[PDB]
Amino acid sequence: GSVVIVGRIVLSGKPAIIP
Amino acid sequence: KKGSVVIVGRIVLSGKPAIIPKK
Amino acid sequence: QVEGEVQIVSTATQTFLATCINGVCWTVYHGAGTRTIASPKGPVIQMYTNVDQDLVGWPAPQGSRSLTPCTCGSSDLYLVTRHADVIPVRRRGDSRGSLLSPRPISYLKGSSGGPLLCPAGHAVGLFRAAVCTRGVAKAVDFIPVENLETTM
Amino acid sequence: APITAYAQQTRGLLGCIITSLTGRDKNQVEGEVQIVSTATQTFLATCINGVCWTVYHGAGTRTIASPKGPVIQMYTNVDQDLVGWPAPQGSRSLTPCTCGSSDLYLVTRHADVIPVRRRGDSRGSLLSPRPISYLKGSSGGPLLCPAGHAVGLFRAAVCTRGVAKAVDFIPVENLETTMRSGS
Ligand SMILES: *[C@@](=O)([C]([C][C][C][C])[N]C(=O)[C]1[C]2[C][C][C]([C]2)N1C(=O)[C]([N]C(=O)OC([C])([C])[C])[C]1[C][C][C][C][C]1)C(=O)[N][C]C(=O)[N][C](C(=O)N([C])[C])C1=[C][C]=[C][C]=[C]1
Ligand SMILES: [Zn+2]
Ligand SMILES: [Zn+2]
Repeated sequence: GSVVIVGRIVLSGKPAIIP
Repeated sequence: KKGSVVIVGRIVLSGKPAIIPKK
Repeated sequence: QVEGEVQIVSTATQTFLATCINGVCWTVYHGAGTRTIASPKGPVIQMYTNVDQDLVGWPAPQGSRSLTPCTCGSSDLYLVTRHADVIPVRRRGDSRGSLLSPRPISYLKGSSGGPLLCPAGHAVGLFRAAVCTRGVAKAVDFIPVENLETTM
Repeated sequence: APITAYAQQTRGLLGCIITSLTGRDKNQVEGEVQIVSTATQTFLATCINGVCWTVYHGAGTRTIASPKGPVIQMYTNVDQDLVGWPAPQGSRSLTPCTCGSSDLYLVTRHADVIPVRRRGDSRGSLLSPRPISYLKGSSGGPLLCPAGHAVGLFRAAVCTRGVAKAVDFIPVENLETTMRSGS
């Protein structure tokens, strides 16, 4: 089989946009 | 005359780890 | 858009976590084994595989951003679960730390592979296994970040 | 804790310039640290206890552009290198450190938090040296303690050969002082 990515976690809690 | 100091961005410390929403 | 340092992965048999550090997506061998990782251009193989240390790693996937190893020697760690919960842990040494508040093993299930962060949010180690006395996890085994650096 | 930060840009060259002159900024504010800019240099301003403080070396004696036009500084202390305006509506303030921790974390304009060991009131050593270019733009940024409390504001880099080994900062106490000071 293969490992699929089902979700992602942003440690800073960044909601959106650019820096 | 000297212009005003302008806010062109921010750094947020209050954020906590979160699962990035989908879509 | 926003990028994550922690990927939540799955292999049919189980779900767990991977953590990108120094451009590599690291996870535990007991979850991925030698499996290849999914990619929109086809499966990509492990750059590193180390059964001896329970460590495997592939090149960081898309939508991810690498985490920085710790350089403060702090012993007041913080474990991030697959649910984005932060569990503060006290480092007892090298690969072991004790939760400040024990929790049912379920609360730490699927979180193996995730990161052990220091007060600066830097990577201290990779959550390897939960040490639980009767269904209550009170401590956790972890892969110090040095192993990853030594494995690279 | 752990201290995590993220950055969000809100204006480009032309919007900044127009806003710098007109002195009227109608954008929304969020966060405890604002990426601030003048017509010449860009740095940071940290909000501590309802006041947006920054390094006098960058803000000089300028006003801050706000939704109600320019806002005059509340405090100005050339000697202590401080200036402060009431914190913008929408910002979140940090609170001074009440624990005397010797382990400090510096938050840079790229939203990075790098460890520094307090070497003495207004100095601390970087545990991992960085190029001076990395710190550029980070003046007026916060120097946090393990609990996310303001210890100081980054002022200058202690460097050699172009590599920064330490950092000089404005201890939060000088803030309380400046306020009490007739300035
Ligand atoms: C801050 O105001 C800077 C921090 C940058 C440090 C790399 N602070 C200073 O430059 C201070 C002030 C007070 C003393 C001097 C001048 N200083 C220093 O950092 C110098 N250190 C020093 O004197 O140290 C001792 C006290 C130990 C003697 C240091 C010496 C080596 C060379 C660098 C200075 C700030 O960040 N200012 C804003 C800024 O740099 N902005 C620029 C910018 O806008 N432009 C357009 C160049 C910038 C922003 C973003 C990215 C790059 C550049
Ligand atoms: Zn650290
Ligand atoms: Zn404190």
